[PDB]
Amino acid sequence: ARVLVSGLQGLGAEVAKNLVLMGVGSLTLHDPHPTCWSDLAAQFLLSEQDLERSRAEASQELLAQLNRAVQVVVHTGDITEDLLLDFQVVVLTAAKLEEQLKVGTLCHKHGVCFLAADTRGLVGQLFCDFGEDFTVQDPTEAEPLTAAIQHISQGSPGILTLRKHYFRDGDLVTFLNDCDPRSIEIGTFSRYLAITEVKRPKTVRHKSLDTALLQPHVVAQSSQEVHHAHCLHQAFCALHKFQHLHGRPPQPWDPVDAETVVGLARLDEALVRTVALSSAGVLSPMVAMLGAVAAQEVLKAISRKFMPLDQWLYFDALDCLPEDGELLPSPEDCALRGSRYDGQIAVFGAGFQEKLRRQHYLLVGAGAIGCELLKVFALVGLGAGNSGGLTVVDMDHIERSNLSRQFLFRSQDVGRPKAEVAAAAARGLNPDLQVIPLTYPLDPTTEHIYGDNFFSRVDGVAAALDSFQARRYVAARCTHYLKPLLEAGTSGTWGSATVFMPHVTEAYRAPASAAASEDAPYPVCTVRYFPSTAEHTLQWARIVGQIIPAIATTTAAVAGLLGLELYKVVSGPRPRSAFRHSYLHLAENYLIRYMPFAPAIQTFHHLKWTSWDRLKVPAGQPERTLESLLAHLQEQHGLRVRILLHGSALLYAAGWSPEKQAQHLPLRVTELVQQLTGQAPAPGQRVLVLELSCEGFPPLHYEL
Amino acid sequence: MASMRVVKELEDLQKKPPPYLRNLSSDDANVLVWHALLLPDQPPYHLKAFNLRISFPPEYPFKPPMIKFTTKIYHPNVDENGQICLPIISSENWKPSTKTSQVLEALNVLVNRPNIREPLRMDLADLLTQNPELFRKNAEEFTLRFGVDRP
Amino acid sequence: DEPLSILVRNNKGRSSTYEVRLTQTVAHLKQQVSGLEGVQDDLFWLTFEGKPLEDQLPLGEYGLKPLSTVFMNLRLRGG
Ligand SMILES: Nc1ncnc2c1ncn2[C@@H]1O[C@H](COP(=O)(O)O)[C@@H](O)[C@H]1O
Repeated sequence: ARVLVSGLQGLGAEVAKNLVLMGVGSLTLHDPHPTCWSDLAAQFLLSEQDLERSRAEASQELLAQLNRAVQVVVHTGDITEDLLLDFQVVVLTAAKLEEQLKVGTLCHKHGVCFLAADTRGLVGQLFCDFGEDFTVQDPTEAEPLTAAIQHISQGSPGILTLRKHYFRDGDLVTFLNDCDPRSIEIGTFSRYLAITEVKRPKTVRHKSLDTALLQPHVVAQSSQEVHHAHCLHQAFCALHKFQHLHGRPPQPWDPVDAETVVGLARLDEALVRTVALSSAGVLSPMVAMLGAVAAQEVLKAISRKFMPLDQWLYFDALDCLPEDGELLPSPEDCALRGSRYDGQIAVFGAGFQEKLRRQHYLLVGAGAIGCELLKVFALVGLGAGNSGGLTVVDMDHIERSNLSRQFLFRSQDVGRPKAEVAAAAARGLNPDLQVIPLTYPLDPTTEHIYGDNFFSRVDGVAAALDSFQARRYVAARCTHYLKPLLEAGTSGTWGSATVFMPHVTEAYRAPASAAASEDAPYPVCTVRYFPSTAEHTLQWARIVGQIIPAIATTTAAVAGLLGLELYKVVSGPRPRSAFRHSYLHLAENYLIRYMPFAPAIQTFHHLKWTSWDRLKVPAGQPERTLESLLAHLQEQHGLRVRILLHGSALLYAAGWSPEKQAQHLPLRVTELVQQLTGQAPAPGQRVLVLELSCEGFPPLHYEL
Repeated sequence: MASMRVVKELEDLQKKPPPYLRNLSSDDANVLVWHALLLPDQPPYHLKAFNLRISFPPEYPFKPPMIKFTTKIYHPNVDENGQICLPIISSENWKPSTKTSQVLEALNVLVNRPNIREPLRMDLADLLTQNPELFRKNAEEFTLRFGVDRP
Repeated sequence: DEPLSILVRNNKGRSSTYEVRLTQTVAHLKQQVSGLEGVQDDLFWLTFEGKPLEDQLPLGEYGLKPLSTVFMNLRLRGG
């Protein structure tokens, strides 16, 4: 197919990158605007050198190198009612509501798919028009259900069999034998020798932009998200009217323009005031998220696979700015300084940039989500200096199949560790950033590498892993060291983004049942020799590798959500009312962004503790004996001791014998551990962790 | 919490030991490996006991323990290496709300008399099904040749 | 306390019908859904009108209505 994209503000750049990655047949990109400093804060294809140049020509080569098999082309001139008819779909980003109306009316009068995507500040707006009659083939996104059969017969209402899904009633099914579908008791042949169902296409009617603007129809999962979307739409209309009337965009954080914008609209006056004040720049996370959504809509408007979006979509993230009980950014602070961050500084300020320049972060897994996270980090400026940095850790090599999901990987870059090349690409994004690659898995066998000194510098961890065991282990390490965790997970079209902040949210609760399934031993007698019950007979020889091909739209969305979370994670202490977990299903237009739960407390005989808490007990000057330790525990707290063990070895028992107990009571804890386990104590380790149970549970931190 | 529950259950098991278990012992180094000696009552398995292991997983509640034997028992439900199949510990039957005592009692029931339903050793299953007299005559000789010293 | 019928939508696109009373915990409905769909209770959660649903609270707290929709959300790995 051939797709036209108009306006490479950075949202258009994200859309074009997604389309080229997915494999769009031909892409024509049109942008005459010259590149300025205020455009580098979100556009990852430009640079400092490509300044005072047209965005289209500058980004053409960078987009072409991504696939080299899509033939990206640049158009110079103007869009008339001659080039519109040659493209299957036209995407427009950041127009002026005049070109929007003209192109939309022309597209509706000629029957071509029309998309409008806009990102002003933190708020994003999307609009689709697929025409007056669009037919979609398979609005399921899942394999059609199947069932087995044994035998049938003949009857006027019909007779069906079922050998052991639910087929409901009245739908269409297939198999008489290899014939047309028959509606169903199956809707002249009395004999008996699997069954599969089929789906129906759906028809959808859309309106033109001129008609749709009069009365919108927004996609909302509840009823409290509709008035909010209406207020956002009114604010966007007021902003467009202001831009047309005055001829300039409102100044960043300017209090004089906000009054005019508010008076023009007149409703949520505070909301429109706040969006007007902050509508001055483009940020990498919001751009990435809206670009992922728009690219998915464009792709589903070509294959006609999933259900088109409704008229309007509005995305609102107004919780990344300082809270009400804080200091708002000032116009002097949010002033352009000729550096490649003016987009962020236009809404946040130079103080936030200074804060973000120093943080040090760890990234586990340089893969699909990892590359997008690296790009978002590079464009925002985590580190990029001498007082900060970044670390990337991964263990896998690069295979040929990684090229189809290779945002930062090249064909000549096969056969070398992923962490090194990912760090090299991130350095290429800006040389100021310093990234350290480590090719060692983070599992309970290389713990000596990642000790206390290693986590003494890390200020946060971002995990992008393809397992539950590794995710639970990383969460356990992070909660041991009391560090924020940023987790993301994608599968097909489903995606989730979550943040775990110590002492204000709940700890990561891994599903134990799921993690047990992975690395399961050979089933000795379930089905090995006699039985063959289901299709899973492949286990006899040794779903084979559990391969899930992720699409580039989900990874971009989850990366953008993670960046949005980071924006307020590195913004100091927050009251837990300003944190969100997000779940999204793009194919069904499902998006939820909710407030997480407070940590759950547990109470024993007299002990009130959460999942973050721990027991801290020091030692004496030479050392303290086990009897002294138990006495101190029973004195400071009411907790008695029944069993006290260290890992897989136990040091104490509630009842063994007077002799067995008196053998161990007058001994040093370190001496006892060395006596049980012949391995020497770790010199780098400072704190020993002990597990204890009362008579009849937070760990014991033995500060050596 | 797979190293806490095992040691919390071993004490309870030793409090009221079953009549068919003897020398229930641990290593005190790794708390996730047990030891025992059981003397089955049904003949010709009443002569000598047999050693075994109750090896535990790193996540015991959500995985079945491995109950590999150690002696040279001849029985049409155990492999020549020492492994044994039990329906209680299976992917379609294992549950996180089951104790080790029920597993061991099911083991005792299984070793009392072969179930001849899903035999792991196909050679002895046919001999038991057709001519039990020869199988009984040879099992005692095999146990005498290889078996424990005494219960 | 009269029984009320609601709709539960799963990840495969279907929307089954359940009969529950607004006096029992969400854990009971999760067990019902686990039995009807054959997935573990710890492998997913439920969502209604955006906000998730806590296991230990009665369904009357959220304020459901007849023939309402409750979505399932799996705990997904990969990436
Ligand atoms: N615990 C871990 N430590 C380091 N790398 C990991 C860990 N778990 C997963 N990974 C890596 O994360 C990447 C996930 O793959 P993908 O989901 O395709 O990006 C792979 O490169 C894995 O090797």
